[PDB]
Amino acid sequence: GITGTWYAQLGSTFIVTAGADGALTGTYESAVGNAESRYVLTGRYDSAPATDGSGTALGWTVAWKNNYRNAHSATTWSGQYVGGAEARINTQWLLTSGTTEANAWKSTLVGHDTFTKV
Amino acid sequence: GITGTWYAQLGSTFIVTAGADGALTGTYESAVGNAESRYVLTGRYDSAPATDGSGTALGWTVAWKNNYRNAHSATTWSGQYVGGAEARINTQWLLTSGTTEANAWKSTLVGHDTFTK
Amino acid sequence: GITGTWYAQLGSTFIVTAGADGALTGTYESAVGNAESRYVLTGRYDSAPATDGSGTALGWTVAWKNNYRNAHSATTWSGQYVGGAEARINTQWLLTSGTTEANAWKSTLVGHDTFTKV
Amino acid sequence: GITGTWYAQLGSTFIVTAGADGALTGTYESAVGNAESRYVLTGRYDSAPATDGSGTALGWTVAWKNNYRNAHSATTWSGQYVGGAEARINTQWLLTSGTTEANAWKSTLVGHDTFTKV
Ligand SMILES: O=C(O)CCCC[C@@H]1SC[C@@H]2NC(=O)N[C@@H]21
Ligand SMILES: O=C(O)CCCC[C@@H]1SC[C@@H]2NC(=O)N[C@@H]21
Ligand SMILES: O=C(O)CCCC[C@@H]1SC[C@@H]2NC(=O)N[C@@H]21
Ligand SMILES: O=C(O)CCCC[C@@H]1SC[C@@H]2NC(=O)N[C@@H]21
Repeated sequence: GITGTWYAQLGSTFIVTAGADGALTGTYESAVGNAESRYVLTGRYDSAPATDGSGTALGWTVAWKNNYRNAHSATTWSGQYVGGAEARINTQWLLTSGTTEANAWKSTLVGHDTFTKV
Repeated sequence: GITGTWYAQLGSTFIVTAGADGALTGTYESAVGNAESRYVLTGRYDSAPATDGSGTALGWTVAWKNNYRNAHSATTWSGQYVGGAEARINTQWLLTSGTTEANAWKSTLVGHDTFTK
Repeated sequence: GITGTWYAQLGSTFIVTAGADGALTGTYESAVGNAESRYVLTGRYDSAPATDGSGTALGWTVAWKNNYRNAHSATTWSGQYVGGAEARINTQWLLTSGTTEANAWKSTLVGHDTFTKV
Repeated sequence: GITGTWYAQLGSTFIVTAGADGALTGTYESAVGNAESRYVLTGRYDSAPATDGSGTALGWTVAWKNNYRNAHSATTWSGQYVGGAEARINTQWLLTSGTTEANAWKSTLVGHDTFTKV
């Protein structure tokens, strides 16, 4: 049920495909930040989830470079898929920008995105 | 200078190839936790980093499921590559385990790994 | 604006007094984890926020030790107060448990809590 | 012990006092960022740690307003005190800046500071 087009609360668009090999592949389009149009994404999910009610662990990465623009940053979303009526992906994320060593302390933003298909 | 074998301070070994597209492909062997043997990794990196002296931003993910076991969890490392004599990959990570939604508040461990050649 | 009772989506209850000086004092009661009854909180807030409509920065810490129970752990919430329609305090938090050195890699949980007056 | 003068890897000076009541009080002086001189800090720590070799959980907060300037931001450090050998304090921290609603996704930085007495 992961495979599909999802939207973040931010309004960003997350198009993903979950392979039977546990792969995640698609594109990301951010509603905010130093970004434009779509960015490639790759990640991994648990292809054989617990059957107890547990969500499905997954993660994916976006390097914020594409054909038009390079923010010299990468975001990784770590989280889980939750099934049901209104399936959601609840994540937390780390957005690291390349920095000088002096500035590494402020290299990384953290936050949380929730994704629905609506 | 990212492609090859990297070693975290925990003892873990990260084996990776960086493709010109911006792909990261490889395998991770954890020294800790619910883990055994090698695990597939996939991620992205900035193929065209800045020149002012900035590291190369990258991130990758491991779903802790392989031939030998399934821990029902995944880790994303987000951070940057810093070249030079003692190159490093300096990361922060998020490890999300699948939980009931009642337990989702404690789903996610945060930490940091420094990798070296 | 900050002084008073606030409620976590989780169910937890947070009572604070914001000192003119920038002090945060009060109690926290968790709806989850190794916790029982109320715990002391202390923290700091920006007592001179900007006037552009920007939220008010603040933070607080709870060590999960009280007269009843001790989890050997601590949580810090970092975030901002937003006033208006429905005032809110939006946060992210870090919960660190005491661990041996060999288990330090798994010492800390990360999440987010949004608080409201109702 | 936790009381004393601590130095982060960053060069920052952490001057803290751990009370009997489990309070953390003192001043923080960052070597980096939109800050100068000393800022009040306040926090909590576990006054009754385990005795299995487990570290000591604690955390504190700094609002980055003082008499010289106001960054409209606050950091919280969450971590644990590790005694014996080169005693040290290992933390992760969250730095939230007051922002509009639109800009809240980039309001929070995250990192890790290790403190030693050297
Ligand atoms: O500004 C950059 O460095 C690149 C744009 C990053 C946008 C971030 S990634 C986390 C969050 N979720 C989104 O959909 N957008 C923001
Ligand atoms: O326990 C699990 O759920 C799977 C193995 C977890 C290993 C973690 S990922 C973060 C940290 N860095 C490592 O090299 N290993 C641990
Ligand atoms: O289990 C412990 O060690 C104590 C944890 C207390 C509850 C946590 S703190 C972060 C989150 N927000 C809450 O209101 N409760 C949980
Ligand atoms: O820039 C600001 O908003 C205030 C300065 C913040 C300095 C940060 S707090 C985390 C890190 N550790 C330090 O000692 N300094 C930086």
